[PDB]
Amino acid sequence: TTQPYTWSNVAIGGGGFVDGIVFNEGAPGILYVRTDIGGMYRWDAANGRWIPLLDWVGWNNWGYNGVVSIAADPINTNKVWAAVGMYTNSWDPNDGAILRSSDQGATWQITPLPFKLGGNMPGRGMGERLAVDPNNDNILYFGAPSGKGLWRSTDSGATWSQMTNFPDVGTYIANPTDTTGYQSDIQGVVWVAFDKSSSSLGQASKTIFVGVADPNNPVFWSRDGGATWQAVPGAPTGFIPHKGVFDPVNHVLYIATSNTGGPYDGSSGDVWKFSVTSGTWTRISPVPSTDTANDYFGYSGLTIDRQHPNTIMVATQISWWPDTIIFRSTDGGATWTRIWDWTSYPNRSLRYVLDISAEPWLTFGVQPNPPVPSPKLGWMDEAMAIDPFNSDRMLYGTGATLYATNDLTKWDSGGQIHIAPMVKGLEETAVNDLISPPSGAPLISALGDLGGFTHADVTAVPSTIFTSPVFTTGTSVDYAELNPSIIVRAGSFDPSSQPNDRHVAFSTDGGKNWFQGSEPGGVTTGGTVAASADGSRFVWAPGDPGQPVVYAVGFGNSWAASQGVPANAQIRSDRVNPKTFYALSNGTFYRSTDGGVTFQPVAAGLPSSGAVGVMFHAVPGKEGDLWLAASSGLYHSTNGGSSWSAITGVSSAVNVGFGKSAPGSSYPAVFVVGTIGGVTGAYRSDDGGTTWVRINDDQHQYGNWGQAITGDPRIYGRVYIGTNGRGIVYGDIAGAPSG
Ligand SMILES: [K+]
Ligand SMILES: [K+]
Ligand SMILES: [K+]
Ligand code: NA
Ligand code: NA
Ligand code: NA
Ligand code: NA
Ligand code: NA
Ligand code: NA
Repeated sequence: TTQPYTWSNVAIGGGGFVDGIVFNEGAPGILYVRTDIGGMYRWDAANGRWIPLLDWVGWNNWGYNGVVSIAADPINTNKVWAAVGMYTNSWDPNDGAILRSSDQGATWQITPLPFKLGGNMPGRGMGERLAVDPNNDNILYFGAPSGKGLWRSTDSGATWSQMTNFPDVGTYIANPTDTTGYQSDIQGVVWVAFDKSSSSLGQASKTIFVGVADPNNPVFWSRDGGATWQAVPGAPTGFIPHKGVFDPVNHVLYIATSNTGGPYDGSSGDVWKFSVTSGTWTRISPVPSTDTANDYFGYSGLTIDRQHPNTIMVATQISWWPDTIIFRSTDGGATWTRIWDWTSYPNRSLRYVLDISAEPWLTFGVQPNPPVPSPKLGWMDEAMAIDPFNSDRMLYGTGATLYATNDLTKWDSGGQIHIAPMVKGLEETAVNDLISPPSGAPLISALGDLGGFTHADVTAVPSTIFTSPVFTTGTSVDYAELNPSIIVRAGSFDPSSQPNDRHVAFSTDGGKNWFQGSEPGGVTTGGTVAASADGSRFVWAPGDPGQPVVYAVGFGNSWAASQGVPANAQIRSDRVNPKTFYALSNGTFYRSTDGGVTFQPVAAGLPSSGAVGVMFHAVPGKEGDLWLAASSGLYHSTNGGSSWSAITGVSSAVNVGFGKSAPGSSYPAVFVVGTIGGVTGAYRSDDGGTTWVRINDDQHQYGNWGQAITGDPRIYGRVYIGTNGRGIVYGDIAGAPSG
């Protein structure tokens, strides 16, 4: 049974790291971006929006939203490829793949690779790893991580094998002692740049450069179309090349280097040019690494203006304070100017005007504090690209958004360029928790990096992230079910930089304004929080490992330890009885009936394994009525957790929530991301779990989604589902069910 639905994103706009930008060099108006956890997009200029291309990716192949590299075919501009896969350690159970499309990513074919890829690993801002030969589109190269070396396809990306003659698989490892495998992987072969001049169309390009993450040997080349390879003689040492771009008009290679792989660091590095004709390397760094006093950054975001290839740009990788710097040269690197300069301290002259009218929350809840701007130009600007058909258009990514200008050449004439977010249709947040209260705002969200929002209108970008306090990352939100103006949120931030602020905070006006009391010592992460049905008391399991579960009678006025419940348990409140709280920890279920003061175990040997951890939740209006989502099934208790029953027909559930009952039912509608009849997706039941209807489809899957889910108690059929890198999606009924 299926039901047609309409799916949309809650309006936020960007919110994550956009770590590559690829224009097609073959025809105008063809532009793609990649993200680390949130797929890739194509720019739709007619409608002024980004179109997501990988939302067909689901739970079975969820790593494919980790986009390692994009190549765009300049001979047949309908063609585009992507390298995909998210981690190279145990955290992604699947190998990566090369995806190919002949309709600009509307549809794709998949070739899995025999090894994992690192879309969300260290070094992900380096690239592009994947490249198409601009003289023969049958031929592609891919620089692989993990010591897999350099790969090639000679059938336009359908099949791949290793170039076993390539002499250096990479040596650089960010932290070889990391036993999780996250920092300890070889970063590998990091970009391929063709010399289009080195052949005529219809014949493979003979001269190929390859960037390698090996500070002693950062660049290799071939002159015979890959039959033989050598280190480019005289290549500079000591740094990893984030970027390599060839200019076949003047016959030079440009590289931008840093002492780390990025994307969060980089404290020294250089920009160099290599002349094919003379063999001469020329250092062209705006601030050279040999100027140890002043060079506090490496370099990345390397781009050439293809209409005027003496024009090149680069960005600091990385300058945290006072802001990033973006540099421009209109003479091949001989001289540079910058996007801002010191005048006399803390004053600066700016070559730009930054307008965040469409994305006002980008101040991150903080006023400008000279010399520090708010909003900032950016940070983690590994990606930057001038449009190869329009010198005035340039984009650059940051850790939180994508910025663009359409008047770039005003820079050269002594004016200010105009920069603004370019994120319509691009939603890249990672969602930890969601509530839809029965009065006030429709939706309050707990998000990675932004903290979260009170969303007055899910179609309108909010004005501000949560403030007083600002959270770096929101982990949990709740409301008092019978006093729904009372809201509680918990979250994560470094205490040393916010000592007046707390990791748990409150509102009595439905999330419009917040306030805070106290907290236990040593809290840095949010964990889970639960509000009593009357809003008079709260039970909180702070996030740091081993923090005792605590309760407050009041708004965090003061906290005392809850007896009988393990640190870091998942805490929920009953939606009816203001003195009843529940917890789940390592297969044991606990209940308190004295408002969180004491808990006792009431069931055990329960599910502890789930795709987003085991989730459970209490039902509005039904005392003691609990639903629990786990890898082995969806389970239901009607006696406060003392006993549980499998819901027949659901083989697995990621998460469960509730919304407004159907006409003629007095039970809330139940929504799950789960598996029914061998099909994983979103489902709603209007009769208390007896029957289920599928409410999404195979084009609307969103990968590892379901960390958060809630229905809307004011809108029958409406569901809000958190994703991990595609923001908050929501669904409405758009038709009658099939049966
Ligand atoms: K949107
Ligand atoms: K040039
Ligand atoms: K609700
Ligand atoms: Na990220
Ligand atoms: Na490895
Ligand atoms: Na730095
Ligand atoms: Na256990
Ligand atoms: Na236990
Ligand atoms: Na009803």
